[PDB]
Amino acid sequence: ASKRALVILAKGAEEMETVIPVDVMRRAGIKVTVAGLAGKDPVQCSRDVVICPDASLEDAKKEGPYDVVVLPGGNLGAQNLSESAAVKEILKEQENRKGLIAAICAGPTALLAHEIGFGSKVTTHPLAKDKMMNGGHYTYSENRVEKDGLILTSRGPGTSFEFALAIVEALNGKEVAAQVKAPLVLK
Amino acid sequence: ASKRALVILAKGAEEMETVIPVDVMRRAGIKVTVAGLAGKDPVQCSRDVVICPDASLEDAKKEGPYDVVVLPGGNLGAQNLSESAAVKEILKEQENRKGLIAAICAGPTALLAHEIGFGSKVTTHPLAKDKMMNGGHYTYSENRVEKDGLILTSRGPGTSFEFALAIVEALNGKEVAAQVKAPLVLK
Ligand SMILES: *[C@@]1(=O)C(=O)[N]C2=[C][C]=C(F)[C]=C21
Ligand SMILES: *[C@@]1(=O)C(=O)[N]C2=[C][C]=C(F)[C]=C21
Ligand SMILES: [Cl-]
Ligand SMILES: [Cl-]
Repeated sequence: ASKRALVILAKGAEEMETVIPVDVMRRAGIKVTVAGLAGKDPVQCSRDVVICPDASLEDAKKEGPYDVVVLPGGNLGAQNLSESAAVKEILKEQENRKGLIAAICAGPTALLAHEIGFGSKVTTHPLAKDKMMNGGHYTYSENRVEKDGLILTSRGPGTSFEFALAIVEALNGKEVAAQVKAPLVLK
Repeated sequence: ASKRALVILAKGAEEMETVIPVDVMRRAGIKVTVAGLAGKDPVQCSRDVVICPDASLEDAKKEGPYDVVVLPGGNLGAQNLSESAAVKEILKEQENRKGLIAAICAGPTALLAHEIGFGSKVTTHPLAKDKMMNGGHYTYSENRVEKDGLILTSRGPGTSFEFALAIVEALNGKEVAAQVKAPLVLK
């Protein structure tokens, strides 16, 4: 059976961090749902790219659970994710069922806000480190991608391919990730 | 005065190759217009990401000329660009005025279709090489980014940051490109 990914898309999301994982996971045969935090309407990303979500988060949640829940970064996107009671519920449920949670750039700060995965080794964008580390509830890493069990984090737009391929490897295995990677012309 | 970029967005465009240059150029202070080939309506990219263009191409052309015209790849996107008389007119005008033209992945095959920049050194996605080289009207390169004068080409999703940063360097200089690059966490 095909794996299923939920990508939570908030106003101010970093569009590169949103699109690269969506595209790469689709390349891997994953069924991806781009879910609008605010509802069904188009979303103005951080650099003004406008993306039309597949569904509202409200609707997508009804089709859960998912093999991965993906949180893009962007400071303002991550803040909106961190402030959301709906996101809290989704992540809590995912963690409780031992499902993968993947977050990039400022995205991992929503894990802090929602008390997810405390004790995990994590990375973030360098500028989000102090926020993520407030309280010392995680151990910090400078690895471009960090996978500690079912908490998978990464650093920025420039680590988005690596992040996406790590998700693919976690869900579909090393060989599928390598097959997906080759046509992309990555260094 | 701020530089201005026209990004031509067709059905079947590769969304990563569209979003990465838009975002990165905006980070560089470039005024970017995401112009819908087909009109003003949202565009279904190659991996089903839906992007809402800033304007129709018809409308954006009225606000020309631009310091760069950018052609994303995606096989089907590039085919739509190659078949467009409106694209032909834009590229011909750009070339005639010694304005930069930038194309990635299968995107450079639209330069062939529209007889642009013959004699230039170019690259493409490896799978688009034979198409681009039909007639021997260009010289082929395996460089991740190739800039031959005012024709700037690149290879794939995984070269999109390098492509975008080369555009930024061409328009705004080396120091701006380096400043834009650092926060991205590129390898
Ligand atoms: C990232 O997307 C984010 O969440 N925070 C941040 C800062 C700088 C940057 F270049 C990207 C990002
Ligand atoms: C690219 O975006 C395109 O235009 N052609 C092609 C083939 C394979 C790939 F992975 C990307 C692209
Ligand atoms: Cl941001
Ligand atoms: Cl394609």
